[PDB]
Amino acid sequence: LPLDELRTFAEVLDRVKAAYVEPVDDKTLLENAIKGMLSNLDPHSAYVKSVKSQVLEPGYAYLRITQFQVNTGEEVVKALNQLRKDNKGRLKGLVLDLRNNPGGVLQSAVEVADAFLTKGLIVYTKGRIANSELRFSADPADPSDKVPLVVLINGGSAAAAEIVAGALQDQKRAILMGTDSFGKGSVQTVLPLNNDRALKLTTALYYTPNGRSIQAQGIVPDIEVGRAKVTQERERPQDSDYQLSQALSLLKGLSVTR
Amino acid sequence: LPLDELRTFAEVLDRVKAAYVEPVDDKTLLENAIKGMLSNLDPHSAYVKSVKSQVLEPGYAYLRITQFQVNTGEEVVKALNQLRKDNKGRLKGLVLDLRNNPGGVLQSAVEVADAFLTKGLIVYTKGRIANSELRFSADPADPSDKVPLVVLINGGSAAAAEIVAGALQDQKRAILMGTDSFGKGSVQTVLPLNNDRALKLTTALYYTPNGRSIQAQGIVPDIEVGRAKVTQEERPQDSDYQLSQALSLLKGLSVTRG
Amino acid sequence: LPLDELRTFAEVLDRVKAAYVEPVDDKTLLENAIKGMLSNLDPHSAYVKSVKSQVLEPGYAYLRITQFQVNTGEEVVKALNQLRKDNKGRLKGLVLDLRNNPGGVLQSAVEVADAFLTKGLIVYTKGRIANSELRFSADPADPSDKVPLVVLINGGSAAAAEIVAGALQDQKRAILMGTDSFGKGSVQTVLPLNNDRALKLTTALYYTPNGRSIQAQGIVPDIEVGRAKVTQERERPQDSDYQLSQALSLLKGLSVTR
Amino acid sequence: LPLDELRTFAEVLDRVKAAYVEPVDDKTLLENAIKGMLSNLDPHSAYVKSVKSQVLEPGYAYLRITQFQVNTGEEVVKALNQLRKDNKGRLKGLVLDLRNNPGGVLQSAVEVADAFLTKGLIVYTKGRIANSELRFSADPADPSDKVPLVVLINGGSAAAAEIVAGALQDQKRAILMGTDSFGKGSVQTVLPLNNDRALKLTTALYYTPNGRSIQAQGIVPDIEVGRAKVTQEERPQDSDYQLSQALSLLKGLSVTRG
Amino acid sequence: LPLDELRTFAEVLDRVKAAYVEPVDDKTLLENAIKGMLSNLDPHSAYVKSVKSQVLEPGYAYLRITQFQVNTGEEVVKALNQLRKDNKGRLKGLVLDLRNNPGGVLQSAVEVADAFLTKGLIVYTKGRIANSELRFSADPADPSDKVPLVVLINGGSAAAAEIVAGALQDQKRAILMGTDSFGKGSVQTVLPLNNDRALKLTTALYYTPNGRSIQAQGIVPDIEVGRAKVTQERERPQDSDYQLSQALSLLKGLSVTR
Amino acid sequence: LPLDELRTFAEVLDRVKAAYVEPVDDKTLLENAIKGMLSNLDPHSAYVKSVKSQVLEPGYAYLRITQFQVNTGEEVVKALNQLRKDNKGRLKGLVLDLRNNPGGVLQSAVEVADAFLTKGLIVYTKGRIANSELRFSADPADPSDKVPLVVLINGGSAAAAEIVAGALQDQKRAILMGTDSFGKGSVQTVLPLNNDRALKLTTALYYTPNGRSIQAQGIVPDIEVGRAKVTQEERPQDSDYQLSQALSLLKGLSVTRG
Repeated sequence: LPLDELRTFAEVLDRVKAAYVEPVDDKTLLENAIKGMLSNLDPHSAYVKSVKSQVLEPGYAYLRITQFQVNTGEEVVKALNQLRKDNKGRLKGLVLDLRNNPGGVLQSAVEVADAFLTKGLIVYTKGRIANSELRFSADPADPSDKVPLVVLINGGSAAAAEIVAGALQDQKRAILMGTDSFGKGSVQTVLPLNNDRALKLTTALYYTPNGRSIQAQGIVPDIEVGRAKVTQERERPQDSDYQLSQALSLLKGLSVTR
Repeated sequence: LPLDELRTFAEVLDRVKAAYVEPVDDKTLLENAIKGMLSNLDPHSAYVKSVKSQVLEPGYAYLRITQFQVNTGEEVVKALNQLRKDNKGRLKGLVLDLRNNPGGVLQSAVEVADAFLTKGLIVYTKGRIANSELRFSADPADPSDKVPLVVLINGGSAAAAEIVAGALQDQKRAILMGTDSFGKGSVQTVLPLNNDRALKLTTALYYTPNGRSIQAQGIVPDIEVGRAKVTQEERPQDSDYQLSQALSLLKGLSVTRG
Repeated sequence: LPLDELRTFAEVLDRVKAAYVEPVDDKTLLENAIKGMLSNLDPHSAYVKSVKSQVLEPGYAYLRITQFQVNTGEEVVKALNQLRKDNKGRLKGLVLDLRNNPGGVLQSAVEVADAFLTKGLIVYTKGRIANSELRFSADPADPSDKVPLVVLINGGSAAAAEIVAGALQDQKRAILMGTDSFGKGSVQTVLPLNNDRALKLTTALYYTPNGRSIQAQGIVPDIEVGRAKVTQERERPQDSDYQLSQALSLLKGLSVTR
Repeated sequence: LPLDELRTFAEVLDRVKAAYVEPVDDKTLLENAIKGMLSNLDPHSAYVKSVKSQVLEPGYAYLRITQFQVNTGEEVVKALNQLRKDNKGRLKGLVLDLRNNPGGVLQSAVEVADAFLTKGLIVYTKGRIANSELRFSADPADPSDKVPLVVLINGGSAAAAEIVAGALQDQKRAILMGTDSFGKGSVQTVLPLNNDRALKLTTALYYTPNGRSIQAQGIVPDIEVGRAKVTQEERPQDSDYQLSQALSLLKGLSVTRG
Repeated sequence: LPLDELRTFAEVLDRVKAAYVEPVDDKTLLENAIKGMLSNLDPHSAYVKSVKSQVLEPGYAYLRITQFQVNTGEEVVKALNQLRKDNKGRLKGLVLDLRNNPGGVLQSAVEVADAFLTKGLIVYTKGRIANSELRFSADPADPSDKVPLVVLINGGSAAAAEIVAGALQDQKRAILMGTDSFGKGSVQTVLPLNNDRALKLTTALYYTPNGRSIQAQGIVPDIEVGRAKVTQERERPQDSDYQLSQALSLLKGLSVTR
Repeated sequence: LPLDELRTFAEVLDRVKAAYVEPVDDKTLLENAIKGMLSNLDPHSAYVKSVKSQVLEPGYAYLRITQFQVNTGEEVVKALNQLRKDNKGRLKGLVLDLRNNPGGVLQSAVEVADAFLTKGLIVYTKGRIANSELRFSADPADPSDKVPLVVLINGGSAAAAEIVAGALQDQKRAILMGTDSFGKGSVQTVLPLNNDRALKLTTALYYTPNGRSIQAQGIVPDIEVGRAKVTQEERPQDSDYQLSQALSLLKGLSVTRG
């Protein structure tokens, strides 16, 4: 309690209480001060099929995560086995479509990452609270069978999708291609107050295994690919999707080289 | 300063100071509380020839108010007399173009309105500061000579333009045509503080003779006419839809009134 | 009988009778002289549902007179009552469509005018014959119930339509809008001759209640409205007809003002 | 002047003088009777290098008559001999372009026709005035050397052009191609009157050797070919449809005639 | 046998036999020398309804020869009688469509020509072999009944079609129109060798009745007509075919003249 | 010269000399036999800065071979070192642009290939002439520093370009991308004759280290990528499809190889 800065604050409040057109009591002024202090501090502070899979070409398959629900992990692993069965053999390449993914259940994201990782860190949260610092490590099981995969990210890829993509990139397990990410990582917790009300505050932030903050740096793809049209000068979705076709061709070339 | 609720405010502030991700000192929190208390209360709170006239048709004339400057009143009356000289007789109809008018000198606004009014109120402000209340009533002289007029108002007509239009409508002196108005009918005074700083606060707001606040209600035209361009298959009504509509209304009103 | 001018005429006739390629007798030359004297004097001299009504909008109705037949008057009055019944109340505005109206029975036109007029003159014919001068006055009954109406006139509006429009305008009962009128008013009578034949001659002309000749001045609308297209910069026939939409909007504005 | 029918005429004139709306004196009525007697009888009654030639193909040549001037005959014969020199031998076919030819000097027309005729009539006029009859017969010399020719006639070919074309057709000397002709085959003489004025009257009209009047029948081509433009996927037949048709007809006629 | 030139040849052959990359024996070198000697000498040397007829307009008929098969002659004569029966009278004009005709049986071509010819030569082959010189004369029977005909030839008109067209043109029996001909006339005979193989050689060439070689000069139409579109400035196939329409109009004009 | 088959050849030649339409002497037949024996055997038989480099992205560089001149080797090594200096460190990927390369100095080709190879064969020629066999093996120095590279080949890449590309592919040193190559892998020597004339004969042909003939097989790229243009919605990969594909393949290969 500074008291002198509180004097300045109360003086401004009294001037407002005196001059404003419509009369205002002390309580509404205090509440507006609180709401604005939170608004000025942090914008987030206050006071259905998940997975679709398909074998797009012989040897090369496509797995899209529309959203991160609770069942999402089991569904991605189910789809992995299903794609292995559809190709009637081991897969030559996989495309993770994580674009247009707002986020969702963090644990489901970590288990989706666990389908591709056998060791190492996945994501960790850092803040100044005791119960904020949280680490997540990969289990020694990956239903992916080390399949080479390229992950697609758009601007509308945020939160859990961004966590998954950053984990897969920092582990050098996947090729990230597409445009940059929404760059938002935060964990708002609701804190209780002695008054009969509570306040929501960002208490910590997500960090990828390397250590880059998702909130600030975002996730930068290893290959930048904007939407574009190719003109030759000589179901099947890649005939209409430029980014998916590019990912498919990159996987094909990687398989040929290897 | 009621210390009992000050306990609640300081406790909320301390909880925020404790929980936020990146540390923030007391000074920035208090400053943001001030800025938000002003911001949450009021969006306005913080811490060229004026008139051009023309006779559109024999008997029907057009008077445009680009802006409200000091010369505006004198120029409006000069233009009124000049238009009476142009038609070589009394006018059958007049159009006040108050569209695209941000406002200007309030006294010039009351002078423009007073050119059309012989009695009654023009505008009055209401607020809680000592010397804010100012009323404006019409003097018993109108250079308009009781000509029937249509006033055109769009969205980009605010402040003094809205005072003039609202006075003309509530006094049942003119017919308002066009779309709705901006609705900026508030006055902001700069108040000084014991600290070497000041705050802008709305201290009063404008009211039309009826009693309707311009700040909220704005001024709603009697006939809604959106902007459009007419193409026949100088004379501005041949190109301006709203002006053509007002002119035709005045002509029909004159014919019926025989 | 000038005799000397007849000498000149007979001399020219004899020269023609002598020199022309194919021989011509005196009779055909005389007949051609007559036909040309009439042709040179006056071009008019020689020798099916009528009414459709509809309530276009709540309060505002539309009455078109395709042509002036004998039943036309009773049909317009029938339609007046029918439109009053359709609106389930008194009418706010009416549009008389008299454009594309060649004319027809004069008495039917005068009775159509009588549906809107309670007193005063309607039309009068003037000529130099005893039985040519004819006056027509309004009866004290108007099924219109003083409804404000706008009358539409095109270039193809002539004869009885022009009489109706001129009567309604000079009585200051209707608003005439659209383009100018065919400007034709005449009354050709057939006159008998001692020879077994007759000649048709314009014997008199129509005059509106004011006294303007319809044949020369035509009928000038109070508001000139050519065909045009409006472009917004933000059954139901007026959505396709520009003149009808303009008349509707003028009636709406007049109702709002009144 | 048969006074008995003059009674009928004067009585009709007096009835008209009595009945017409605006009064008219006897003089204007008599003058209009004169003007109409002439007008109703006859529409014509009231009160640059000439030739260009070219050899289109080896053996086939083209001769155009822009107008009929005095030099026209000499120039046509000069062009005939010159075209024989151009082909270095007798011609297989010739095209007379008489299209877009208003007419001109009649004697030049008979000279142009006489360049193709060795015997028979060319043109003769019939009328009822003393010295009108003029006949034109061919002399036993033709510089054309009996070359088969097609003559082209359009609507804008009148008077002397039609005389030439009709002579060539009725003498079975040429094949006419194109559309129909104007049909202006009448001569107007100015006749003087005892009054200081005169009248234009058609005094005779032209007749082709067959006996058909040019004024009414015109000249109808043996082959109807409308105007058109051909575009291949100088040589004017490559651009002119009618000329190309005439040229191809001449070529085929030459091949068959072997 | 020059022996010295054979020495030069054998010396070049031995140099080739020694230096070439892949080893080659004497036999393949000799065979390649033979094949190239023939290739360098002459490109041709080495080592289904036929007829469709229709009466296109009253009096004017169309006969197309798709190809020259054995039955072709009887079929053209059958079609001649059929067209005479269809028109219900003698024919005014006929169009032979020989364009897009590769050729075929020579005898069938000569009999097709015999349907239009009553005397004279048709085609004769000239070469330096005893049994090569061959003449073909017309029989005194023509089922055409002397009908005037125009023959159409394109660039893709060769061999027997070209023979027919040349015969009809040189006899001055038909009008050839269209573009030039493939210009190919040859008769390759297979000659036997003492070795168990044979060689095909052009042994003679075709000549039209005039004597022009078909192989070199080709067949030049009397009227050149490329594909084009006509634009008026005022089943039935000729409405779509320019060349056929031109041939039809030429036949019509020829009939009118005759 | 085996006279027994010479009998067959001379007999065939005499039969041709006898049967052909136009007479031909023995000399022209023998000359054509020579020209065809060479022509039927072999189509080739009868009787500017070289390198430009650029670093496309941090770590990834581009080296283009316009042509194979003498300076080419020195310039390629200079550019390699310069690109290492440009990236300020070892390169992650390199692109050899061998497209649109006709060939050039063979020794420069072996020098360009030797800049990437440390051991093994580069190219060897096989033929039947005494001094044709020339082999080229790599020296144990490679200025490339084992950088992974993709080589681009199109159809217009022949001769030395194909030698370089084939060496790089068969040594499993580079990944070939693009379309197939020209396939011109043959050497022509001019051989002199006892007559004052000479013959061009292919004396040997090129072979890649695997043993595949370049003349027939050409060089088939490991990844087929046709030419195309990309348009985003200097940096040449932003405009070149094949180069962009190679760059993205190199980037993905680098990420996987971590």
